Parts: sequence; C-alpha cells; structure tokens
Amino acid sequence: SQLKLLVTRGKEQGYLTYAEVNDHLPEDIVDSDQIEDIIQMIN
Amino acid sequence: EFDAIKIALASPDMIRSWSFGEVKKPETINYRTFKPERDGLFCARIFGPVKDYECLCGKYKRLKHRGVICEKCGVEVTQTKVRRERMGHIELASPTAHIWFLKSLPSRIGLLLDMPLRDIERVLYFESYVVIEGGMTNLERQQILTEEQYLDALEEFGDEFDAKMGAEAIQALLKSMDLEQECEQLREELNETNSETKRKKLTKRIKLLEAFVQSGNKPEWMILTVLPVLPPDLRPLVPLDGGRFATSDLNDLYRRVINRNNRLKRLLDLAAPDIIVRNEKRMLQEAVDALLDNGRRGRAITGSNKRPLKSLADMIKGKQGRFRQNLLGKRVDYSGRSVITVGPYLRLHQCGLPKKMALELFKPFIYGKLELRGLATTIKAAKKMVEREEAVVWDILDEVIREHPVLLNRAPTLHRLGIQAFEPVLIEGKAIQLHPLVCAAYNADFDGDQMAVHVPLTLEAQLEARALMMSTNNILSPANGEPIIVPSQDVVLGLYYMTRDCVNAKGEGMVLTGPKEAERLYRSGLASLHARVKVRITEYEKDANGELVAKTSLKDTTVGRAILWMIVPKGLPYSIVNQALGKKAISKMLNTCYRILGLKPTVIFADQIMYTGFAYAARSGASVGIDDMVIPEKKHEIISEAEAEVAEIQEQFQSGLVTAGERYNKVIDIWAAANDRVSKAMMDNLQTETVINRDGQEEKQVSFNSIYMMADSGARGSAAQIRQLAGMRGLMAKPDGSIIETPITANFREGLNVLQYFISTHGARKGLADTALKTANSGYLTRRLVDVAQDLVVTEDDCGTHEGIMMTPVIEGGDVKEPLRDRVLGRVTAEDVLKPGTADILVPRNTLLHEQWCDLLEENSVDAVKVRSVVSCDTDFGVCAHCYGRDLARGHIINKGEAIGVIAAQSIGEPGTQLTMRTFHISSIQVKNKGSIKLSNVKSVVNSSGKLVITSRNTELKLIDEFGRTKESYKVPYGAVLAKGDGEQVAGGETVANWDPHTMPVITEVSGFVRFTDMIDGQTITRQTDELTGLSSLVVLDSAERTAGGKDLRPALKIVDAQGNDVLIPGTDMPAQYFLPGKAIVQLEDGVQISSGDTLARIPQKDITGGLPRVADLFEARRPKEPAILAEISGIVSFGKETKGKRRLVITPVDGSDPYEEMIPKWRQLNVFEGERVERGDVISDGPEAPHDILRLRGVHAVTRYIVNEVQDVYRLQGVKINDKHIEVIVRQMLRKATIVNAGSSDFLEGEQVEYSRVKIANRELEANGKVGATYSRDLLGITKASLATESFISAASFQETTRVLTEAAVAGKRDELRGLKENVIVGRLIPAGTGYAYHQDRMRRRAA
Amino acid sequence: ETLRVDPTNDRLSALVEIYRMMRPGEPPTREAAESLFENLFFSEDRYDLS
Amino acid sequence: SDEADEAYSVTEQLTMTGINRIRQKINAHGIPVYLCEACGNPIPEARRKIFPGVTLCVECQAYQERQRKHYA
Amino acid sequence: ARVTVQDAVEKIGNRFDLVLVAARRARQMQVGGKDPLVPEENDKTTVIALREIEEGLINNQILDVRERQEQQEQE
Ligand SMILES: [Mg+2]
Ligand SMILES: [Zn+2]
Ligand SMILES: [Zn+2]
Ligand SMILES: [Zn+2]
Repeated sequence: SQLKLLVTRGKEQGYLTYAEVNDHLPEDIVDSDQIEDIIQMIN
Repeated sequence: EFDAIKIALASPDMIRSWSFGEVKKPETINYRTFKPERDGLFCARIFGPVKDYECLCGKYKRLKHRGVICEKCGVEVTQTKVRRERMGHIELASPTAHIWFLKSLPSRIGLLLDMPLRDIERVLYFESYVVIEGGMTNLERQQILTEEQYLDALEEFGDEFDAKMGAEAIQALLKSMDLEQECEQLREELNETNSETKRKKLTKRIKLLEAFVQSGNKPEWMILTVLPVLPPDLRPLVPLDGGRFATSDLNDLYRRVINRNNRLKRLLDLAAPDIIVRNEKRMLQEAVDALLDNGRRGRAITGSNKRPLKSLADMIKGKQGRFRQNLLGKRVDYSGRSVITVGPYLRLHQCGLPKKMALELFKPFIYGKLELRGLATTIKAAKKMVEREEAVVWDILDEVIREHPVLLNRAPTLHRLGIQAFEPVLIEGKAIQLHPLVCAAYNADFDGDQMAVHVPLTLEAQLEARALMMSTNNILSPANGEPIIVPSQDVVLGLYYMTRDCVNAKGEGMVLTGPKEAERLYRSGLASLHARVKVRITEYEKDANGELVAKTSLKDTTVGRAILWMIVPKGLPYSIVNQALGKKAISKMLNTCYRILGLKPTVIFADQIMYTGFAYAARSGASVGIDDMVIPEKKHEIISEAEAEVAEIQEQFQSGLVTAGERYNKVIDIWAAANDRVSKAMMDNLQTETVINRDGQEEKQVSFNSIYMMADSGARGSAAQIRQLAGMRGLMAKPDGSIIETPITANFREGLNVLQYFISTHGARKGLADTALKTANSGYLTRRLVDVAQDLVVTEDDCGTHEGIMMTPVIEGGDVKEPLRDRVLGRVTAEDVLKPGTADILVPRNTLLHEQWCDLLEENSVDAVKVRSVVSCDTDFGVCAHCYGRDLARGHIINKGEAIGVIAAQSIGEPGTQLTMRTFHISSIQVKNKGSIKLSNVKSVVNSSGKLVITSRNTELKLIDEFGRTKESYKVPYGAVLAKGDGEQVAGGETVANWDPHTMPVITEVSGFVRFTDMIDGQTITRQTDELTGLSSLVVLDSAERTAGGKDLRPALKIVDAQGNDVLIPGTDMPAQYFLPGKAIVQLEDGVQISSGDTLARIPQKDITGGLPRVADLFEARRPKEPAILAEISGIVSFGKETKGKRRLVITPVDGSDPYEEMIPKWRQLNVFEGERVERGDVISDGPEAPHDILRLRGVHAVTRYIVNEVQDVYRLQGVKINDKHIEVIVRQMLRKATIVNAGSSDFLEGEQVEYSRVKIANRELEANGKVGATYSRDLLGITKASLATESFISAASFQETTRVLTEAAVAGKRDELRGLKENVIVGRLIPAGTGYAYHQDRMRRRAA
Repeated sequence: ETLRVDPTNDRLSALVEIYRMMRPGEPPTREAAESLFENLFFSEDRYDLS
Repeated sequence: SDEADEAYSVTEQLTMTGINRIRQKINAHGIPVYLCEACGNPIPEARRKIFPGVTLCVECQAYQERQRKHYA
Repeated sequence: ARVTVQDAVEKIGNRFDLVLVAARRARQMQVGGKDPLVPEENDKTTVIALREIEEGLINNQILDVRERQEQQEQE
C-alpha cells in the first residue's frame, strides 16, 4: 500500500503534516470520519 | 496501614458487591424541592443521606437512630460523608465491551482471541456474525461470516452450529475459550516451528496468555455486563447563585447510559423490529464508551454547550487530570505569600516575617499558647483576643515564633535550594525581608518578586527545616561544591573599594601596629581607605594537628586590607585579603574559609563580609554620572578609517572585483575589526587613565572610574556593556542571524538617531521573545530527568566492588581544560594508587579524596586515578554510599537515604537554565612546551630519510614532560612525516611532526623494489598522467567507472627485494604487498625501488553544538546521521561485493568465528586498509561515534565516559559548571536494561529485554549455585524510554499514557509494592528516600517477620 | 519536467482528475467537470477576490 | 534578574555567533592560486590582492553564491 | 536559637538519623512528662533536643535504653 511509505516517511522525518497526510491517503477515501480516525491511528 | 496496591479486572459479582444499590432511573433531583428524586443518579437510598444523621423524609433525625434504615424511604441514617464513598451500579441489559480493552492498541480482547481488530469491531456493531464453536460441520472457532452467509448457513447447517453477533458473541467467545489449551497449542507452534518474527509475535501472545493465567482475571470480564456509577459527591450537582445548578459531565454521561439502557429493556420487551434493537444496542455501546473514555472510538459527544464532555478516563488522564494536578502537587494551608524586600540587617538563618502575615499562619499555635498561659479562658476567648489583636498577643506570638522555622519558596523551584528554611523575625510591614546572600540561591531580586511561606507544623517536620532545609546548613550548591553564599553586587563593590590602593593618598607610608589602629585612623579621618602602609598583622595557620601556630609580621598592605583583616576568621592566611578583592576573589576567599574551617566559621564569615561590604560601599559614595562614560577621542578617526575601507570595498565592487556576498563579508569584517579597535581604545582610556603624583612628577594606576570600578570589581558589567555605553554599539543583527551591515557607530552616552535605534530593536525583541519561552518552558529537563532518575537512593554504605572509572584530566588541545583535582575531588578511589615509581602505598582503596589527598595527588603529579563511579556500583535497587563519593552541599560523604536521583536531575537542570535555549553551532605541529614523546599504538618506521613515519593507523602522540603528568595530547594520522618520532624528549620551538592532508601515506614495512602484482589497468586502476613531474601514474580506484571484469580486484604493490623474492611483512608470513583502495595516487612504476617506508601511495585531500537541546539530545541517546561505524570484532578485514550501498566488510578473527562480515555504506570515505588486523572496539570510518555502538563494544565505562564528556563539553562551553556525579547517575538510570543473549540455566525468554538488576541478582545467586548463569548484554536507552519502564504502575500512570498503563496493569494483575518516591507521595505515605528511609526499612522488617 | 510528470494529456482528462480530487467517488463526465472548473474560481457566486 | 537582563545575553550570543561565522567566511591566509578552480582563468592580481587566498574567479563565485542562495 | 546543627551531626552520623532521634526526644519532652538534661535557655523542644544531642547525652542507643529502664520500672 501507499500509506506504508507515509508511515515510514513520518518515522524518517520524525513528524507528519496535514499536507502529506492529505496526499498519501487512499484516493477514494471520501469519508472524513475515517480520515480523522486514520490520522488518529497514525498519531 | 496498607501494603501494596493490588489491581485486576472486576468480576460482575465484585462490581455488584461494591454497589449499594442499582440505578434504574435517570433522575437527578426534584425541580422544586431539591431532594434526590429516587432510585436515581442522586439517591439517598443507595448513596447515603444528603444531610448528616438525617433520614430523607425527616422521620429520623436524632443521633440515637444512628445506623437505622428508615422504614418510609429506606435512607440509612448516617453521615453525609457516606454519600462520597458508596457506589452504585447500572445493570446493562446487553453486554458492552470495555473500550480500554478494545482500543488499547493492541486490543487486549483482540490479541487474546487472536482475532484482528477490524473483525472484532465488525462483529461488535452487528456488521457481521461470528461463529462460536459452530459444531462438527464446516467452520473455525472465530470464523466471521457476513449476514447472508449466516442466513444460508442456517439453511444448510440448521443446528449444531452457533454464530452470534455483537458484544454477546465476544463474551461467549472469551468465555468458551480455555487459556491453557490454546497456550499449549502456542507451545507447539513456538517450539515445533521456526519463523522468527512470527514466533516473536507468537511468544508475545503466549506471554499474555500466561499472564492472564497467573493473574486471577477471566477473559470474559472484558465485556461490561454490569456498570458501576461513581459516588454522587464526586460527580456533584451543586446549587449556585441564582438557583442555576452546576454539574459535572459525568451526570450527563450516566444519564445518557441509563436512558439508553432503559430503552433497550423496553424494546427487548416489545419484540421490536430487530434492526431498531440493533441500533439501540449500538447506541448503548457508544454511550458506555463515551462514559468510559470519550473521544476514543469516534468523536467526543458532544457536549451540551459545544465542548467535548469529559468522562472518567478524562478524569484520570491529561495534564489537567487527577494523577497529576491534585495528586502530586496540591494546595496547602499554613502558607502565605508576599512581596520580598531585602533587609540587610538579618543574620543568615533568619528572615523578616510580617506581623500581619505571622498572626495568620500561627493561629493554632497562638490559640494553644493563649489557652495554655491562661490569658484566655477557652479557645473562643483566645480567638476573640487574636481577632481584636490584644496587647498580649504580640508576646504570645514572639514566643510561638522563636525556634519555629518557616519554609520560604519562590515560584520556579528549579533546584532544591529554592525551598529554604529560615527562622522568622517578626517585622513591621507587609513584605518579607529576605537576606541578601540567599538571593543567589533563590535566583531572586527585588523588582517586585514574591515568595510563599509555609509553616512546618509537626515536631519531626520542624526539625527538618532546622537540620536539612535550613539556610545556614545550605551554603554549597549541590551541583558543584562552590559556595552559593557568594556576595553579589553591593558587597563585592564595597570590598573592592575597600581593599585597594592609591598611589598617594592621605597617610601613605605610615607604620601601623595592627588592624585596630588602621580602623581608628580611617574613622578619625587621618588616612584613606586605600593608602599604602605597613601593618603588623598576626595570622594563624592550622596545618598543625588542629593547633593554630601563630605568626606576626609587618605586612606591606593598605588601610583597607588592614580593616578587612579584622573580619577574617582565625586560620586563614593574609594573602587571602591582600589583593584588590574582586568578585571571583571574594568567593574564593569564602571557599578557602570553608575548606579550612568547616561550616560555622564560614557561616559567620558570610554575613560579616556582607555587613562590611555594605558599610564600606555606602562609605565610598560610589555613584555614577554621565561624565563617567568617557568616550575615547580616537573613536572618530577609527570610524573614519572604517568608512574609508568600506568605501574602498564599494568601489572595488562597482569595479567588478568581488561578488555581492563577498562585499558583504568584507564590510562586516571591516566593521567588526573597527568595533574591536574602538572598544580597546575606550578601555585603554578608561582603565589606567588615573594619573597621580607620588613625591613628584606623575604616575598612572588602576582608574577609579565609577563605571570602570563596577566593570572591574565584578559587581556589574563587562567590557561589552561598558563598550556599548562608551565605544560603539557595533553591528546589530536581524532575528534570523542576518547581520545588518549598517553598524550603530554610536553609544548610549551620545545619542542614537532614529534609524540606528530601529535597527537595534530587531535583536532586542528577538532576545526578549526568546527569554519569554525559556522562562515558560523553564524546568523541562529537570522534569524529564526526575522522571528517569527519581527512585535512586543511596541505600548501602558499601557494595565492596573493585570497578570504577580511570579518571584523568581533560588534557585536550594544549594545556588541560579541567585538571585532576577538579574531577577526582570527592570520589572514593577504586584501587590503591601508587606513585609513578610506586615509591609507597600512596592512597588506599576506599579513601575519600578530599582536599588533602588531592594535594598529595598533585604533589606527586599523579595523572590517572581510578575512582569508583555510580554506574559500576554492585548495589541492588540503589547505589552504595562509597560508589557516590562525597555529597555536595553538606560535604562529608553521602549518608544512606540521600535521594541522589532527584538531586542529580535538579543539578543537571538548574545549571541548564543558564544555557542557550536554542542549539547553536560554531603542515607542522606547533607543539608548545618541552617534554618527551608518548606513543599509543607504537608501529613506526624510520625511512631512509631519517624522519619517522607511523606505519600504524591510530598512533596517538603525547608531549609528556618530566612531571609525570601529561601536558599535551594529539591524534597523529596514518604515517605523517614526523620530524620527531618515538620517546624523543624535546622542548618548545621544535615541531613534533610535519604532515599534509594531501598526503596520507601507504608506507610499507621494508625497503625494496615495488613490483606490480594483481594490477591490470582498465579494470581497477586509473591513468593519471604526470603533466606535473613528467612521468606516468596509475592511481588506485575502485569499481566506480571501470567495468566489473576486474572491479573487485585490488591493485597489489609487491614490495620485494632486488632478487625478486616476496619480502614478507615482518611479523606475519603474508609478504609485504599492499592491496590499495582509491584516493591514494601512485607515482611509482613497476620494478622501482622505495626506501624504508618511502612514498608509495599518497592520498591527497571542530564545530561544536551548545544549546540545551544539545543536552536533551545527549541524554536522549539517539543515533547521529553520520554514524562512525566501529570495529565489531578483532582480526583481519576483507572487502567483497561493491556498488550496493553495502559493500561486504568481512572480519576474520584470529581464533573466533572467522567468516564474520558486515555491510559498508560505500558513499562513505572508508579510512582503513584491508590488510591491517582490525581490533575489536576500534573505529574504521571517521565520524561521530554512536553511544549504543560504544556501549556494545568497549564497555559501560566507555558509554559513560562518552556521555559525561559530551555533556561536560556543552556545559563548559558556556562556562556553567556541574559535577559529573550527576551525569553518571543519569547514565546509570539510562543503561538500566539488560538483554538475554543465551537463556542458559536462567529463566527468561530467549531474546527478552529484562531489567538488568533482575538478571544480575538471578544469575548471581545461580553463580553461587552450580548452574551457569545467563549471558546478558547491556542495552542503552533514552531517558524518555528508561523512564517508560518502571516497576510501579502508580508512578507510570502518573507520568505516562495513563490508559495504556492501567490497561496493562489490569490485564496483568500487577501488584504495586509502594517502594518509589513518586508512588508514596501519591498515596500520602513517607517517601522511602530521606528522613522516612529508616521508617521504610522498619516497615520492610515488620513485613516478613 | 512537470509536463513530463503530468499523467494527463488533454483538457478533459485534466478536468476529470481535478474532479476526482475535489469530490471523489462520483463518476466524472464532460459536463460536470467543465462546470466544476468554471465554478471553482471563475464565478462571482462563489469566489471573491475582494 | 529581569526579563530585559537575560534577553541581553540572548541577543549577545546571537550577534556574536553571527559576526563570528561571517568573519570566518572571510579568508586571511595566503595560498596564491593565480587561476580559478572552476573556470581555470587566472584570478586577477586585483581580486587576489583584496582577498588573499581567494580560490575562485569573480563570476564562478557569483554562480556558486546564487546556487547556495537557493540552498540547493 | 541554633544556627547550625553541624555538631549534632557528628554525634549521630546520619543527618536523618539525627532528625528522627531528636524529634523523638523532643516529643518525649513536649508530650510529654520528661525533662531536659540541659539548662533550657528559653528554647523550644526542637533546639533543646538538638543541644542535648550536641553534648552526646542523647542518641538512639541512649534513648532506647532509657526506654527499657522505664519499661522495667513501670512494672
Ligand atoms: Mg524579578
Ligand atoms: Zn424516612
Ligand atoms: Zn557501591
Ligand atoms: Zn572562475
């Protein structure tokens, strides 16, 4: 998956900003609630 | 009273046994008569009466009915405190998963059944079904089905198969599951199978199962079948002003759970359409999870006023929770607060306490003393008398106050000297008069600051203010022995004005018969405070065995030094007062008074020095005027020259001779040089300008400029600030470091026009804003280090080991930066240290090296001393008294019960407040003095040239004179052309070796012809044409551009004789050939000679961080990005497959596992040859060393020495001094974890990370037995992970994620034996550290009687 | 380079990728895409550079 | 002491390290090249006399300065 | 009053043993009944017990044997 590279990216940099999270999301994730829950997962 | 705190899950029968009655209705109270409605969220029948000893109806109100349960409303007549401890229970008609045990990540429910999380939450919300032992037909235990799958299942598989849905299914799943059976299956899958990470996760699950079995927990308790409601007086509903009540959100959450539960009961007893019933069950589940932890599954609900309702989990956790903000620090009675003023008349143990602030703090004692002396009949008469302030109350108060200390405490108590005990002095006013000398301790001035007062009430608590926390016992800073009773600013200037001299003043050159006559001359007005004079002074010396041998003589001193001599205590010399006495000298005088005469003479010397300083500062009349900033008249011509050079550069820029950035740099360099010039001119005009006449013509002396006197005495000022007042302000700077090129060529004495001022405001506001954070995030490092290193306590007088640290001076660069007397002072040696010729048994093993033994050490010029450190102490759960040494302040030896961990954290963190909040960056040896050569890794060859060349790799050379002490240290490269070689004692003005970074030699062992073997150009070597010398060069390169045919093959230079035989390398039978990697140009030919290490292959061609982040990172133990890989094993090296980012680096040991190999990042400049025998614990590529690397390779003393030296580098960079005991303690907490290499006879897992103390004790008691212990391997953690692993879950819940800690404790069923400083404070007991340590030892002896 | 990384080639694919970005899930088309673009910043109803 | 009294030490460290790194950027020693290390042309006598030990011609210096200005 | 407890430290060693031994003796005098072994200078019980510890006539072993003697003669 692509979010794997996002998690390793955040671990490389030591952080993760809303820009990169909005980029690396599953494209057809239309659900803002699962959006919030997946960022709450990565955090 | 109570031993450890046990924890576990809660059986529904246990939760029904807690409760005093079910809660059936969501009623709080009646709306007209505000009595509890039912049988509701506030109920008198369950949660006790709402008034003391009073039934609800009113039928029973007398105390005689105590305990009765009233017949009408069943309200048990008892105290209203009972309404604050009784609990209720809500009976969930449907089960409900505990959100802590379904979102704990890993989900305990999930990882117990081994059903992944989304499957669990898909069966939870009725999205699917899950079979539960679906008969002997088709399916698995935890096989999840979709809806229609289950529908078609019920057709083809009617019964003898049962799949449920929702939390009921999870309950049945956990229930039916048998832990020992699955644990056996996990045994079979772990030992009959080998798939490493799969078995890592497998064994984690296995350990969880064994923990759930060891504890009394049953897995089916993770589903809330019964819900207990908090007692009402913790979630109260209180009447405010106006009748509008005030409620905690827990009432909202309990109400939302209760309504939904009642509606689920309703719908269940209606046979409702089961989709509606699904929705009701789902909503009730969400409600129970908002109640348990809101905002943990979805979005916080809601709240009623648009803000997330807080739930029980929010009541525990959070910075503003319950574990932190009223559990560790709470509000306190018997305490006041007032503006502090100075009051220099106080003795050093006492402080002025206002009468009005003292009549309120001691009201209990005053009532008692009035009622005792009979002045007032009873407590009420006493209260009235104090309330009207009778005449006798001030005598009663002066008697209450007399020996009763009070704790004075400033706001940011960074170090422990911020809470000091004073004896009060009833003063008139409303402002605490604080002794001047203490203000350096408090870090407190009198610009409006305030302080808090507390009264130590009980006997044992008011002998601790007298014996530990008193102002006189604490004159030394715990971070370093230097006395913090330094006279600060009026005192050092009073003493500077006093103890000075003038070339010709009144009464110069008249013999005086003692200090008394000097004082009488000065007071009479016949001789000035600084008139050179001879006085017969008699000084004492107690180098005798306690006896002071006296000696009188005519010193040639001044009247000031004479008068000051009367103040000095007996056994000090006269040279201590016979200089001009700055601030540094003034506190050195106190340090010598301490180190000769103990504590009490120094305590009296302190306030004597302070009184006499203030007296003579006032006598001096040292004001400051606008004429005292004499600007130098050479400033204008210097600025004209600077503007001239700047115009020259501007013309050379308009001419096309320099870039724009180059003009900027040259302009800034010109202005910086001009500013240093003008400041030197103003200082040369200021310091010496006083010109006086002595018997004739003239003479200059040190100036009496008032501002210069402040700058020179050390009271206030520097050269920089006086320069800004007198010289020029130089170049300002924008906030991001962008230096402005227009320099403020003015000072504040003359004007500053608008543009220069606006330029300066930039850096001004940047500095202001920066100290607005450094104040806000004041003590975060002490907090982080009181978390990792809190529960260490000196708990043993001796562990009796022989291991230590080989402490020596930090002799780096030139002369030493920190001598041996600084770093070995106060520590007990690890081994008997003899003289260099050994001469004697000089110092025994366990002798505390105080000042006398340091004298002994640097008479004999001892250079290395082994001294016991706390990171090697063999104690268990603590630190021996000797493996910590001498304790500062108190200054004798740490006594068992010292909380050395809190002190170490505070001593690393109060000094750290004085450091920069930002992290900032920064041929022939010019060897210095005479001395001898010192070789480390001695492998050198003398060429035919006669000079020396290092045929070794890391040969370190030291210049060591006839002292025995090392005086210079240097790192020598691989074979520099040493003018001086080995052991050659030479003097200054003689360079020890010439070299060149364009010259890294590949010098050989013997002399001879360099034939070329294993060399075919086109595959490994490069055609470097000698356009410079007129020859041909075949330079060694790697496989970077040459093809792979002979890419790995190395160009071998065969050093042989004139006959053609392979001359061996003397020492090993492998002949004297060299395999060369790149970067070494070859200028030889095939069949050509070289001398004894002639130039065969020649390799052509200090920043330090300093911010407090460079200490949080030094301690956090992370990994640098240029990590210098080291030599993992000894033996020889081989290079293998290349061009991958990991070129194979094989290490063949001498007798060990010969095929050992590692990877090499081939972007790196690899700086070691392949033929040289790699030594274990040695560097290969050159770059910053990693701490974990050193810890695994060279030993715990290696990592401790590295960490100590790095933190001491960043601390000495700013001049801030801190001892190394504290950093050794932080390290000792840092590397607290062991790892199990071999299981052995031990009883830990295979690769399990265990507490190193645990493995230590276990394998030690096995070593006493006949069985082989476990071969541990010491880890090394960061403070924020060495604190994460703590035995007691109370403290862990205190400073960590509370939900994770309590979930782990609940499943594991941990028992918290309260034996930590941070746990006992929470449960109100004595900390087992200091005064209560003997009590805790007696408790441990009572237990296990 | 940004054209060499542009996975689109012509206008309507540009609109459809903008559409899949803006309101995902919906199957895009010519009319809805051109309308979305022309009512993103180029309609006084919605945009306002004041 | 007061907030204006440690703010001084902050600003002082700041301007001090700034001037330090900038006057370290200058070159005072001498290693006369007489030809740029990027364009090979002789660094003229004038430019090599202003900055002893200059290592690049004027235009190569401008190019590298711009490139580093973008931080690339 | 008493400015320093340096002398009382040497008689008992530990600085916490000193506090716990002196609070014990001073509570013996305070509540109660027992008398000071030293001429009280209008001090409180805390500094009185400290001053008695200074003169070596109060400490843990002495106080404990004084406990034992009265435990005997209480019978
Ligand atoms: Mg202040
Ligand atoms: Zn009743
Ligand atoms: Zn020890
Ligand atoms: Zn050039």
